[PDB]
Amino acid sequence: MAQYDVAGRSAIVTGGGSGIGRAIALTLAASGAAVLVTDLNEENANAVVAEISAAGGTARALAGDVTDPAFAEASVAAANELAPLRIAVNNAGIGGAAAPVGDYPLDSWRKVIEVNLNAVFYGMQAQLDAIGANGGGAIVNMASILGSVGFANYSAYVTAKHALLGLTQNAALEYAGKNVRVVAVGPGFIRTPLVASNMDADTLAFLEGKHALGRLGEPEEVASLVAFLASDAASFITGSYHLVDGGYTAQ
Amino acid sequence: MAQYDVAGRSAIVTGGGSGIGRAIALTLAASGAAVLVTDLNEENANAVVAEISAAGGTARALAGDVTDPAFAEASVAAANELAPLRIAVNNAGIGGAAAPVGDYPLDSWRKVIEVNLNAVFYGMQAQLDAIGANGGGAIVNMASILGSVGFANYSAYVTAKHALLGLTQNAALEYAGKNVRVVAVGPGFIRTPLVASNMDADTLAFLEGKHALGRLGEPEEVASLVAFLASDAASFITGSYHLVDGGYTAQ
Amino acid sequence: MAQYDVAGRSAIVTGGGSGIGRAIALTLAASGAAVLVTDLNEENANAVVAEISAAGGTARALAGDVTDPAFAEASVAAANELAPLRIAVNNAGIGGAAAPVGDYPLDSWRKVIEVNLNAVFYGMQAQLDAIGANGGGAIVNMASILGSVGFANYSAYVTAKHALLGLTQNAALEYAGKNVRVVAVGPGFIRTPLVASNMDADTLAFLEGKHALGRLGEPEEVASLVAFLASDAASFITGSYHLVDGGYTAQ
Amino acid sequence: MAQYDVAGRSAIVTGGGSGIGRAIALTLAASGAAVLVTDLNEENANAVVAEISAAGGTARALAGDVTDPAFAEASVAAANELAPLRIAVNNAGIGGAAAPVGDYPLDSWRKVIEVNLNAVFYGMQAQLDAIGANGGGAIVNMASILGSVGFANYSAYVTAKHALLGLTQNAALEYAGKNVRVVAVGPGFIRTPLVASNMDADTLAFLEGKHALGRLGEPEEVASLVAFLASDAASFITGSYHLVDGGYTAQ
Ligand SMILES: [Mg+2]
Ligand SMILES: [Mg+2]
Ligand SMILES: [Mg+2]
Ligand SMILES: [Mg+2]
Ligand SMILES: [Mg+2]
Ligand SMILES: [Mg+2]
Ligand SMILES: [Mg+2]
Ligand SMILES: [Mg+2]
Ligand SMILES: [Mg+2]
Ligand SMILES: [Mg+2]
Repeated sequence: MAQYDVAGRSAIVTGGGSGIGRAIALTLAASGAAVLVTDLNEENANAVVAEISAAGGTARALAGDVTDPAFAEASVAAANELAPLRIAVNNAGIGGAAAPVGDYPLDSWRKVIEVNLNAVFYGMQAQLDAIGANGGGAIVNMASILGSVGFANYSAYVTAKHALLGLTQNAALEYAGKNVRVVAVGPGFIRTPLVASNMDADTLAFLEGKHALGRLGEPEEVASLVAFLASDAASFITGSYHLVDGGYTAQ
Repeated sequence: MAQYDVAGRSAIVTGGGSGIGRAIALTLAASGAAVLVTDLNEENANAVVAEISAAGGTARALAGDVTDPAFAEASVAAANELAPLRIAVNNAGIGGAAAPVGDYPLDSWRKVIEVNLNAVFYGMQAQLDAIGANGGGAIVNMASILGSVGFANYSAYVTAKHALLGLTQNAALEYAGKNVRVVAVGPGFIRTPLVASNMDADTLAFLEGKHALGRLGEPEEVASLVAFLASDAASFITGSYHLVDGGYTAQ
Repeated sequence: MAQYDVAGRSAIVTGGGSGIGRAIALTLAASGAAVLVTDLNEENANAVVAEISAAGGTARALAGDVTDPAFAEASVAAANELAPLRIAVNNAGIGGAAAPVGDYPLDSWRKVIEVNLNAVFYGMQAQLDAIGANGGGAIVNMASILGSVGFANYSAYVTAKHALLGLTQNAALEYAGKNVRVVAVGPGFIRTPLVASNMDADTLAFLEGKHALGRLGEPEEVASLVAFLASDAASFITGSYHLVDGGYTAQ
Repeated sequence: MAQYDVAGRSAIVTGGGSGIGRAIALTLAASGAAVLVTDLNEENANAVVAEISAAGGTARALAGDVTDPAFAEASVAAANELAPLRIAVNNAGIGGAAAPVGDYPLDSWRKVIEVNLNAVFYGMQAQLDAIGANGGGAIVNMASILGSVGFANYSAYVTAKHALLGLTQNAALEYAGKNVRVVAVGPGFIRTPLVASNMDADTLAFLEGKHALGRLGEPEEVASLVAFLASDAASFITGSYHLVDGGYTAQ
């Protein structure tokens, strides 16, 4: 029955070709937003767009690299051709190398910062004024539970996700006058294709034990919160961080 | 267009006869939940129930005092007669006397703790097992931005609202195994009947200036978040505190 | 070598007859504060005062019950007879019954709220103006890591400790103009006499595993932070919550 | 009277030639740590070292650029020649351009991230194992109140300071086994040489009004907390963020 007040506008979803991004794109499009699915992986972005269109929705794909500042602008222009851009979801991300801080490779550190932080910033530089010019709207940045707590051996990821909370607060303060809301979502561990394809059973049980609900989350359980926060029903929600974590951070 | 996945169940809304509670009740009932509106003020609870019924929804009123532990049980029993209780919103609250900590009257301190904290606890003692017995669901506790920051001269209120975050975390951890989610919502300052009836213009401008959006929130902007968190779409959200504050706490 | 800038004044330490309170009292007195040790247990308060005096320090005991608002005033008067009261540490507390929220006995809930929250408030009502009248100073409220996260079956304790963060924020805002700083300390699990006397080995290993340092904290490791925050070196620290938790809340 | 348990070891203080860094260096050296003052400005680093030596302390200067990963290693080697490195304070930082997110120059964004975040990481890569090899110790990262709240037009700074909280949490979790504590300090606005030399009176009054104490902080009020957290008295404090903000974040 869930329906989101997101129609009459376009939405960018970065990393939209799989997992959480796919779920976000499907959920927004099923409630009437015209979705621009961007992803580095063209096959995946095209597949999600085909699912949306087959279900009666409106979407277009644009394959490219969010670490190129020009791609952020190309994404905004493409979305505006569908309908006025009023939602952007900065979701693309990478996990990085597993290594303690002292041993973390410099190129992996810089790569994780570049994708998980700087590409969000590049996206927002294109998105903020564009959404303001369309009467306001919402930017949802995909942080993590690791935007507020740590997790050994993934310091670059944790650091970048913490950084996003501040970028979110600042843009919220600066663009409130144009009615551009900016929020961050913090998922716990989610069962996506990487998890069910590569995670060993001992690892899974260990992670499940850290969530009070005793399971990993599902992509659709993140997408619902994103779609809500992107919608007109969330019109007084800005600057804030919203956990969807099964109780992970409550202990 | 917003619709919440809350049908096929009953919902208790305490303090449901006016303001935020009224909006919560209307929003839940418009998406199909059978709502038990409780309030100390019988006229107000009956009026909201009449609005719900006139709009095609299902509701019943129960007037009484949430500081009586027996009223929490009477509320659960009455809701279960409508449909299985799977949502409870502990929203009733009072502001207390305006006085600094050192001068706060003992009877006003105790009264604010009793209504804003202990009555939530009494409600949860009835609600948690009852919702567990109906296959799980959600309890939404109405904290405030004053559950995480202070506000001079309202220490009893601030203290009680901070307390609710811990009660929420603990019940979330303890009842996750029964799939009873427990969350807290933190509204900024909201334009309800008390605000538009008694607040002077200088006070209003001062409070508006503390929210990045430059206005107070509206009751429906709180109710939407509550209804979302109470719904099946929020199935991985538990233990957490969710601000609807116009940017108040982002600076 | 640690020395705290706390001389030329008196300090109240509630619950000062054992464990963390004892360590706080000893540390403050060793740096020259005149300490009023209060405790419900007269034997214990007298023993700590004797230790202080034997080590060359200045202290007096007052046995009584912090849940009596008059005892807060008697404590302030007794401290002022030693030297001007400029430090108060509200440390007395109880753990409560172990039971989930839904089963928590009403009398145990109310008792934990009364000691761990309301007695802190009663203390502050006496302390705030008195410290202001002596040129300012500091109140240190003893919260816990359970002021910011939960712990199953101890909801009354968690709730009261969360409440203290708000009471601390509010008094800090209200009494900053009189230069009365108010802060909260959040210890992780600490090895006190209750822990080494009654905690089973399996429980201990479980708790140790939740702290990154792999051990419980020691009372002197809490007392040092309290003494620092109570001192003139902490003159710009007010309103804030300071963890001494071995990394417990960083994951 | 304040004395810190920091002798018998060396300490790196980056950005140690002025302001907060100068105060940190002076305070650590006055309690017996052998301090390596690093700064991009050689004149300033030499001046602080001369002050330390004239007061009877032990210090050496090393001028260079913390954004060069090799300088982090040169700093560790130089400190170890004085005494075993067991304290590192990553304090160097820049404010960045004043501009909203959408207009922030790419080169200024990258520069602020490089100094305020990545150079802290480069420092920690040298410091963590070195301190572990000397029996453990402490790294204090200089965040801000802007590690937890925003401030319009300084998004790069806010973002980098938020990032530091996560880097701090992660290193704390990963190096706890070697007894290397890692913490973050969050000063409010502080009256340093930049403030008293360039800040206009209207700006000052505006900032003072945001702190409950009604004034900006002094460098020595930050240095005391840093020195405490760097000391053996802080042996159970790791992973955590400690505000010295005059009440700024308590509202
Ligand atoms: Mg294409
Ligand atoms: Mg190694
Ligand atoms: Mg945790
Ligand atoms: Mg009736
Ligand atoms: Mg008065
Ligand atoms: Mg604030
Ligand atoms: Mg006696
Ligand atoms: Mg039972
Ligand atoms: Mg030189
Ligand atoms: Mg412009």
